[PDB]
Parts: sequence; C-alpha cells; structure tokens
Amino acid sequence: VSMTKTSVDCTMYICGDSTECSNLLLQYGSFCTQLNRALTGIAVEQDKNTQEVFAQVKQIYKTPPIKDFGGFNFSQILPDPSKPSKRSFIEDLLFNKVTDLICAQKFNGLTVLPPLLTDEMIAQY
Amino acid sequence: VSMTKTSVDCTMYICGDSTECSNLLLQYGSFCTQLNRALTGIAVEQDK
Amino acid sequence: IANQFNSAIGKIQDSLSSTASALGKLQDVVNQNAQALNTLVKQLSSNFGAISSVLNDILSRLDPPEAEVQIDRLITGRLQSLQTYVTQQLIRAAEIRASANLAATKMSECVLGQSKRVDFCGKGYHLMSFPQSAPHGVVFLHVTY
Amino acid sequence: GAISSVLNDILSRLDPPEAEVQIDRLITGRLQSLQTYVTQQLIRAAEIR
Amino acid sequence: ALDPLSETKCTLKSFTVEKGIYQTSNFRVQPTESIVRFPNITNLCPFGE
Amino acid sequence: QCVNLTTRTQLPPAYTNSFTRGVYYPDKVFRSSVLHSTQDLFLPFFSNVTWFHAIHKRFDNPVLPFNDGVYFASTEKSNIIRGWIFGTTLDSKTQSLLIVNNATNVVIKVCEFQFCNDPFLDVYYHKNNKSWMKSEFRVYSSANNCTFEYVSQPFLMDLEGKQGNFKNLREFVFKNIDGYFKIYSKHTPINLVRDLPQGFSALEPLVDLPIGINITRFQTLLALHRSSSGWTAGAAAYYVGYLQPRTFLLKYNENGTITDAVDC
Amino acid sequence: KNKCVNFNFNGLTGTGVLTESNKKFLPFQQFGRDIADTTDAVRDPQTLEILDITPCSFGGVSVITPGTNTSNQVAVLYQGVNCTEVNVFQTRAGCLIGAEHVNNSYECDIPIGAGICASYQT
Repeated sequence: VSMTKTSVDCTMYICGDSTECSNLLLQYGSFCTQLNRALTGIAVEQDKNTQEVFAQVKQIYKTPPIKDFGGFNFSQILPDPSKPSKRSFIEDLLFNKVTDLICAQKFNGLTVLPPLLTDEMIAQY
Repeated sequence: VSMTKTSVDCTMYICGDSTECSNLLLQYGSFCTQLNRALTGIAVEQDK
Repeated sequence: IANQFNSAIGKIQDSLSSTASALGKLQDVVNQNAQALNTLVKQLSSNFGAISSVLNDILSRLDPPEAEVQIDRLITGRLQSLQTYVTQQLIRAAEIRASANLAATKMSECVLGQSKRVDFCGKGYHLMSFPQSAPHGVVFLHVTY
Repeated sequence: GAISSVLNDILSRLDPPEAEVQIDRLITGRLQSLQTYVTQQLIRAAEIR
Repeated sequence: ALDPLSETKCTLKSFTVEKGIYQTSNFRVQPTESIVRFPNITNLCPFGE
Repeated sequence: QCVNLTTRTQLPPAYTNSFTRGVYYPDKVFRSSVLHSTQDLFLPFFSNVTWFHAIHKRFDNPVLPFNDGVYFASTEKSNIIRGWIFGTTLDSKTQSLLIVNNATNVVIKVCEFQFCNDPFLDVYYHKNNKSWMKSEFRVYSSANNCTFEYVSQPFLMDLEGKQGNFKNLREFVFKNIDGYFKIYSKHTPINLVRDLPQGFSALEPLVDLPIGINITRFQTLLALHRSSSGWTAGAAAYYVGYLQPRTFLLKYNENGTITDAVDC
Repeated sequence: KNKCVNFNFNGLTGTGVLTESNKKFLPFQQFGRDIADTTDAVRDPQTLEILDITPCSFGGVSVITPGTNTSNQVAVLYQGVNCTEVNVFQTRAGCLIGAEHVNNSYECDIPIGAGICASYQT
C-alpha cells in the first residue's frame, strides 16, 4: 500500500556547500524546482494510499467484553490489550518478519519524511 | 498479455569495439549498470 | 465448522511464523526503495568526466575559469542522475498506487461486504475476510468454502 | 554533434584527448537515446500490465 | 522575506493562501567556527645547533 | 661472496597452491560491517606459488624477478632470514633498496651496493658458548651514493638453531606502485610440517617507503652458521608469488577486521 | 565538540558535528567511512580519540496557516530537526513553533505527521 516517503533537495544534492556551483545551477532554470515538486507530490500520494485503503469507516467498533462466538476463536486475529502497542497475534508476526538507516540518509542529503498515519493508528483501523 | 522481451546491453551498444570509449563509460557510474536492471525487470514481469 | 476454522487459523499462525518468504511482496517495496536511495548517493562520488568529483578540489586547484568548466560537468551529470531517480520513483509510484487501489477494492468487497466474484477473494466461495495490518501494506485472511 | 557517427573513424583521426571531446557528444547523445528507450519500455510495460 | 506568511505568498505566487501546510524554504545549520587539527611536529632537524 | 657453497644442491622449482593468501587492508580508510569490492594487485586464490627451502644439502638463494609486486610467505624456527635486497641490477650500477635486520634494529636504506654471487651473513665456531654474533658479512663488500636512510623500531633476532616442526608463520607483500614502495607484514604462530596450513589471515601495513626506484629483481638474504664455502643454513621454508590485478570482496566485521575474502 | 563546525583534519576537510564515539579503528587506519563511501568518523591526528562526524542539522521549513480570510496567524514547522534557533514544542516530525498543544483529539484539518494535525480553533 504505502511506499517510503523521500524528499530530495536539488540544491544541496547537486552542489554541496558551494556558492559558485549553486550560482551556475540557476542558469538551468526550473530543472531544480521541478525535481523538488515532483517528489513532494509523490509523498502526498503515498499518504492517500493509506486513507483510501486502511480506513473504510468513520466510526470505531469494539468487541464485547464477554467473548462467546459459538465456539470460534478469534483471539489470534484480534488485538491483545496486554501488549504495549496494540496489535493482534498475527500482526505481531507480520511486524517481525518485515524489516538509524533513515537518519543517516537524512544527514546525507536524502530526507525520509514520517508518514501521516502511524502504525498504531493503522492497527486501530 | 505478454510483451516482446528485449534485453539491450549498454556496454555493447554504447561503445562498439572500443576499449577507450568503454573507459569513459566508467566515469558515468551505474548509468549502464542501472539500465541493465531496468530492462531485466520488464522481462521478468512478462513471465508473471 | 468450528473445528475447521479454529484449526485453519492455527495453520495461518504456524505457516506465517515458519514461512518468512510469503511476505516478500512487502520486502520488495523496502528493497526497491533502499536500492534507489543507495544508488542515488553513490552517483555523487563519480567524477562525471570532470578532473575531480570534489568541488573544493577543483576550486583550490584549477583556475577560476577552469573550475567553472569543471563545475558545469559535475552539475550536468548530478542533474541527470537526479532526473533518473525521480523518473524511476514516479513510474514505481504508479505501481504502488495501482496495488493500493486493489487493496481498497478487496477491502470493501471481501471484508466489508460479501462478493460473488470468482477467485477475487480467493479460491472457493467467499464467506468472510479479516484484514490485518502489515508494514507498508495490508494482509487479508479470506475464509472460503 | 560529433564529426562522424563511427567510433573507429574518430579514434583513427583525432587525438585521444580530442576524440574524448567528440566521444562525449556520442555517448551523451546515445545515453539520452538509450534512456529514452528504457523510459518508453517502462511506460509501455505499465500499459501492458 | 518580511514574514513567513509573505514567504508562503511568494512560494505560491499569489496573495491568497488557502488553509493548509506548504514548504516555503529549507533550514540549514551553518558552522560556528573553523577547526584545525594536525599531527605533531616531531622529527625536527636541529638547525639551532 | 663469489665462492659457491660446497653442500648446496640445486632442485626443481616445485609448486604448491595457496588458498586465501594475498588479502590485505587496501589503505588507511577504515570500514566496518560492510562488504567492499577492491581491485588492486593481489595473489589469486588456489594459485601455484614457488616452493623453496634452505637446509644443511639444498640451499636456495636464487634471483627472482620483482615485476610489479610479489607475495611472500615463510615459516621460521631459528629465523634464518635476515632480510631482502631490491633493485634493478642488484649492483652498484644503480640504486638498490635493502630491508634487513642487524640484530639491533631494522635498517632500511638505498645505496649503490657491490653485488655478490651468494650474499648472506655467516657465523662460525659455535659449539659451546653458542655465540651467534655478527662477524663475517658476505652480503656486499661496500656501499656508496646513498639517497635514502631509515631506521625502524629495534628488534633482537634470535638465530640459535632449533629443531622440530615450524612454530611460526610470516607472510609479507612486496610491491611498488607509482614510485611508492608498499610493504605488508603479518606474524602468527602455526604448527606446520610441510606445504602450507589451511586458514585465513589479514595482512597489515608495516612501513611506508616512498623510494621510487625501478626494481626488476630481488633476493632473499639468509643467515649461515657452522659449528665460507663450508657453511650451512638452518632448516627453513619460504615461498614466492606474483601479484595480479584481481578483485576481491573484503568482508568487514563489526570491529573492522576482515573476516573472509572472495575472488570474483 | 558537540557543535556544528568546519573541521580540517590533516588533508581532510568538511562541515559537521564532532562527537567522540566508542568506535575502534585499526591502528594503521586513521579515517573511516560508511557503506556509502562517505567519512562517518575520524581519528584525531594528535591525541588518541575517535570522532564520529555527524553532518549538521538541516531540513525543510513548512508554514502552517489558515485561509487568508480566516486569519493571518502563522505556525512554523521544521522537518527532521528539533528546536534549535527558536509556543515552542517538539513532535516526531520536527520542531513546531507558533501553535498550542491540545490533548483533546479532533478531526484532522491541516496534516503534519506522526498522527498529528493542526487547525484554527479556540
């Protein structure tokens, strides 16, 4: 659904810590501007993917305190309140099997933007 | 459904029969190595 | 019907914990982003035909007019390299958005409602679907007859 | 932009340093043409999918 | 450069700023002072002698 | 000097295969938890290396070409090897680099040396009072026109003759690039009988010698003893190899030490 | 140390924050590098220490303001950096100045990030 959010700076990426290099970059016109706005739009679309997929409802539904479903065990699929971060037993595995690095890239000139919707809120949906 | 599979070699196509010409291609980095994976991915999608 | 479902969910937990390759669909998204970012950084080290790939070197060595010629070569290549990255991200952005729309369609039909579509919600007659959160994606457990 | 479109012709006429200047226009032109082909394949591949 | 609101107007090329968030600039920390560290002067020729 | 030894006997140049040898730290750049691909002059894996040894009736001190670079691996008990001499003609006709140990420190200098057919450092009349001191110097008669002089850390070489299996391993790399002579050194103990052990070793720099002379050949200086044609040399084995421009994958651990290498 | 400076060590130059780390270099390797072939650390040519080089803080600057007809109030937001220069608060997205923090939850209006949104209200 969601893809990594990245924001690149065409001013810093092309010319590191250089005044003369940045001045000559202006002769190329909007090439820089376009490359920044392009990635900006994608980062916005990546958040829309979570809005059009994860949340299909405007209300929060909860399970009853007493669980009798007629002999069916949903405990594995449902969130366990005993865990510090709300997740089910299936989601617990989904999080461990799928894999700071983003901070090192942020200082290298490649900005990793945090998503609008947190993983905890996704679990609530 | 399926598209014709074509694998282009940026090492053979760019510089024909030239060692010196190919030497200048190394200065461009992955541009050749990168284009090879782009075409390879399309060939894999054709089978899926 | 209870011994079948409860036993089925048990198989999902065992298969999910034992098999780590079933999620490769999501791992590929992280790999594609990691490779694109790694390559994007490594292109800065290349000289792009210039005498040197470092700006401070050509400024402290070559004459003012000679540096401008070299700065043009470095900017030209670094610009093209960044254009290649963006071009690839927009294309891949169309693939992820297409997959997201499919997840939205299945979410409404398979989970929220009940769909009679053939093999859209999974093999067999679709009964109910239980969504599950996964990093950079979503997982659907489809109960079929 | 090069004097000739053949690599063996420029290599056997202009000097190695001068040929590189012409070879730069040959590679730069072929790269733009090669990337244009790959870019179209990715777009055409999306329509096929 | 008067106010951050004007930066938004200039970024949008319009005097009407709709409700929302927009990126008007990029923040960067400049160096405070220059640091120079070189090794010892050891292996000296005794010119004083 | 020009007089050959009495017991010295020639042998055919037998060969043996080295497995992982030829791996060294490329430069001063430190890296950890990463896999780097380095292309430089290396000793290919499973490549045949020359088989030489020196004993009391076969004594090997030939002349071997240096080319661009060479790999060296040997095992010592009494430390027969004094050092090495490098140069084009290995004579006073031009400049020659000499890396040797006098039992005080490691002397490194470049001069014009008088060439000898069989250079070495001999000693005689051991018996009781084991001696082993510098007396007769057969390496070169005289030297002059010195363009370089250097003195490394002090070391005391024990030349006392020993018996049994080889308890030490010394692997060196000798190369010259862009007029800069580079040298690598690794010292580790090993239990060895013949041929070579199976294992991995990370070669480390030793000294930086910006000499910048042409070296087409080299010799291995050895120490001789007797209890000079009738003088012998202790049991030792050394190997020589040629370096090629090969690419290795150097795997750096968390501490930065190379765990393993692979030739593409 | 612990400041953004322009450092020159032997023949190496650069701008970044110098922080002493616990890394241990090989005695014959003075300068280190990361997986990207960019120096992440260095060894002081004089004293014996290992200095981790972290590039100085930088990031985008965002402006949070309602419609022009609504009001001229402005709230500046920094991306990927905490409050340095400088209602000064910190979020997971970065430093947010010019806004008040309300524990009560409301429907998102102006998105910020990490499950936080801004709006113009009482």
